[PDB]
Amino acid sequence: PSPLLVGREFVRQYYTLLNQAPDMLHRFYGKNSSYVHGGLDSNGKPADAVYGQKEIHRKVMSQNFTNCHTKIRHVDAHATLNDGVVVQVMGLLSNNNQALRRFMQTFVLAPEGSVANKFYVHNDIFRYQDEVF
Amino acid sequence: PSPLLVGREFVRQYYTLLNQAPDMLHRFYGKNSSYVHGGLDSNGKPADAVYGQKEIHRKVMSQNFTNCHTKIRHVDAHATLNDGVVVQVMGLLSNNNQALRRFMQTFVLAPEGSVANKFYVHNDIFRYQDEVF
Amino acid sequence: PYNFIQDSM
Repeated sequence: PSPLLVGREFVRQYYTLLNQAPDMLHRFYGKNSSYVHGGLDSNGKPADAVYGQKEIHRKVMSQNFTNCHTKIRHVDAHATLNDGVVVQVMGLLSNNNQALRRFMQTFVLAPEGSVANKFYVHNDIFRYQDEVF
Repeated sequence: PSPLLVGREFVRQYYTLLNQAPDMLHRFYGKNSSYVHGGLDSNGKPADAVYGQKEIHRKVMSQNFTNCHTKIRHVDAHATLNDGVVVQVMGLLSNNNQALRRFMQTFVLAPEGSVANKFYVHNDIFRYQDEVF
Repeated sequence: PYNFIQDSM
């Protein structure tokens, strides 16, 4: 119920599920959710963002997370508008057993509205440091 | 309006102001506003956020921002809960002609309610990479 | 347009 507890709990679930069953990450998202990792839509075209569960799942599959390892170095999680929780993660992530790379990831979690203390991911924005500097 | 343009224009304004008048940075915030600009404890763990315009001001002045020069290398911005805008930012900061340092930042801009196109910073999360990684 | 500034306190 506390925003930091909500945030830490979600970050633990998220990066672990990205390891064990990336095909289940879609459960975090809803019709209004934006997912922003910035390459191409599953069907081939560029996209600022991917919207809703159906296309977010497709995009997650197309990233082809396999033996994905994460190490989290810090989490910031604060109460934001409309009982949402804004969450900034800083960590290292490797995919396909390649070298680790530093990343930031911003989340906005929102009350899901039908089960108490249940949140969905309204926003998910990911960014490797290396592609920027 | 357009979340992209709102966030792009706010970032320009924030870093202009951080340079020209850091004693007025606190005007972007309200009673519920969360702020951190890096730093760490006596235990070496990252510093806690403070809340509200008054404490945000006491904290901005302890940073002693002078000639604060910033290079912004990434800005993204997206519609979030209640026609709010979440902004992710990476770039480089030198205060007082000291080290050029990398940072990862998230903002949440929330509509103030009174007029079209009037927002306040509900959350400001800044961390330097050298303190966290 | 775009106002981001608030009254003092």
